[PDB]
Amino acid sequence: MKNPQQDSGLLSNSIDFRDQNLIFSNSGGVCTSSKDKIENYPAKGYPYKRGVKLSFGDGTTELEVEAGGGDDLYGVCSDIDEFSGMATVIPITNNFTGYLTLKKVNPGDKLNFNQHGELEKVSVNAIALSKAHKLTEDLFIVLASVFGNRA
Amino acid sequence: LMKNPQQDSGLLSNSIDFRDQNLIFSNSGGVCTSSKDKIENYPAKGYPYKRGVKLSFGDGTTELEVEAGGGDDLYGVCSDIDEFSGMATVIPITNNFTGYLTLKKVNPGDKLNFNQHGELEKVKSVNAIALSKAHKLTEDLFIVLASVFGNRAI
Amino acid sequence: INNNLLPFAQAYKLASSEIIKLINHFVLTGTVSIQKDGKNQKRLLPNMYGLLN
Amino acid sequence: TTQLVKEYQEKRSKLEKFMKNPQHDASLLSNSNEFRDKNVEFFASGGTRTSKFDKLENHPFLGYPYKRGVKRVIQHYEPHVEAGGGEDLYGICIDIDEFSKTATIVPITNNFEGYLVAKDSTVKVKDKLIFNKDGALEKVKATINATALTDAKQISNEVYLVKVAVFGNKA
Repeated sequence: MKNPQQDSGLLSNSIDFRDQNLIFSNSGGVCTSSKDKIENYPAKGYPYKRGVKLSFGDGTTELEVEAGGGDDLYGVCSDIDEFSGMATVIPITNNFTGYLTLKKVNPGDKLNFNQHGELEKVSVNAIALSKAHKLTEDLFIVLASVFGNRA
Repeated sequence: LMKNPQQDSGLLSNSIDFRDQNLIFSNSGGVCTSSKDKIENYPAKGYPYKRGVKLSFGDGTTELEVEAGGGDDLYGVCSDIDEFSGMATVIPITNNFTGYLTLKKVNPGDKLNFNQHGELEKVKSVNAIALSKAHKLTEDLFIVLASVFGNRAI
Repeated sequence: INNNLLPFAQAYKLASSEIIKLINHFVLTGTVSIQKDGKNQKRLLPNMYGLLN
Repeated sequence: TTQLVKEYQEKRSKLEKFMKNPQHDASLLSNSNEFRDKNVEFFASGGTRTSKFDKLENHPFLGYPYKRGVKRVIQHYEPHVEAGGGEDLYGICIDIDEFSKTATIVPITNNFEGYLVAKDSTVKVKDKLIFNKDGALEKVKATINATALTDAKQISNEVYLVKVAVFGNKA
C-alpha cells in the first residue's frame, strides 16, 4: 500500500526540509517533463514502484499489467489508484528517473529488472543514482534513471 | 571548443544569399524539431557540445554531470550549451534526434556509432545513420547530418 | 472525404451517439465490449452490474 | 469497347485494393447499425490508443507503405521511406495523404498500439511478431518487441489486419 492505512498517533513536525522525500508514498518521479507519455492499465496484484509486464488472459477479459521484468518488461509503474485498481505505467520507450524498488548497490551500478519487478545489479535497464534506502525489513528503494533497453 | 567563436570577426557578413548558410558550429538544436520533444539540462563536465554524452559520477559531494562519451555508457546527445551557467542541453537516447553532430576525423546512408570521445564514426549498439557527407569547419573539426533513433540490439 | 475529417459539431454528434449506444449496451448486459463475440471485455469495478448479469 | 470497360473495371479494382480510402460510387446505403466490430477496416487510420505527446514525422514515400514498417532510403532528391523491416526498420506508417504522396510515421522510439498488415493468418494472441522485408508482421531473432493483441482478421483476398503493440527494440 502506497499510503499507510494505519493512522498515525501524533501530528508531524513540519519544521525541517531535508530528507523528507525518502518515503514509499512518494508517487511519480523526481524530475518530470510535460511531454511524458503516461498510460493506465488494470492492475494484477500490487506492481507499485516496480517494473510491469503485459499479461493476457484467456481472451474474455482485456490485458493487464503484472509485476515482472526480464525480456517481458513493458514499462515502470509509478502510481496506483486503489479504488479503481488502476496502475499508471510509463512505457519503456519513455525514459524515467525516480525511486524504484530494489532487491534486498552503489551509485554508478548498472541495474536490471528481475522476475518480480525488482532492480538488481548485473542487458542493462537503469543506472543507480544513489544507495539502497531501507524503509521496512524487506522494503528497499533506490533512485534510478531508466533509459530503455540496451545490451 | 566554444559554441560562439571567442575571437571577434573582422568583417561584416553577407546575407544576400540563402543557400548553404547553415554549416556553422553555432547551429544549435536540430534541423527538424517536434513540439513534443523531451529536453533535459545537466551540469557540464568539459565541452560535450554536439557530442554524445554519458553520465559522470563524482565522490558524492556534488551532483552528477554529463561528459562526452559513448559505447555502452551513452545516455543522450548534447545539442546546446549555456556557457554562463555551464549547462548542457541533453536529448535522451530514448528520443530520436536529427541534426549536425561532430564526426571523427563517409557517404549518405552509412551506419554511424558514437566512440569513446562522443564522436560519430563509421561502423553496433546505436541506431545512427548519416544523411549527408562530412563538412569540414576546421582542420580538425568535422560535422555531419545524422539521425539517431534509439539503440540497436546486439 | 479522403482523410475522414469532419467538423467538430458533426464529429461530436456521432461520437455522442456511439457512446450512448455503448451506455445502453452496458445498462442492458452488464458488460462493456466492442466485439461481437463478446471477448476483450473491460475490467470493471465490483458492485457494477446490469439487468442481465 | 465493352471488353475494354471490363478490363478497366478489373484494373481499377486491383488498384483500389491497395488504397487507404478508395473512392467508390454505390447504388445503396450499407447498414452497419451494430456498433460492435465496426472498427476493423482498412481506412481506420491512426491507432486504437493515442497520446497527445506522440511524435509524428511526414516523409515522401515510394510504393504503398500504409500500415507497414518503413525504412529510410537515400538516393537528386530528398531521401524517402520504403516499406521494409529487418534490421533497417526506422518507423511505422500510420497515415497516408496520396494527393501530396506524404506518409505520417511514428518512429521506432515511440510506442504504438494499433492494427497493422500481417503476412498471413497464422498469428495468434501472445505471439512474437517480426517485420519482414515487405513491412508485414509475421510470426517468429527479433530486433524489436512486437506482440499481437488479437488474431488476424481478413478483409480482402490478401488484407490481414492484426492489433499489435510495439514498444521499442529488444537486446
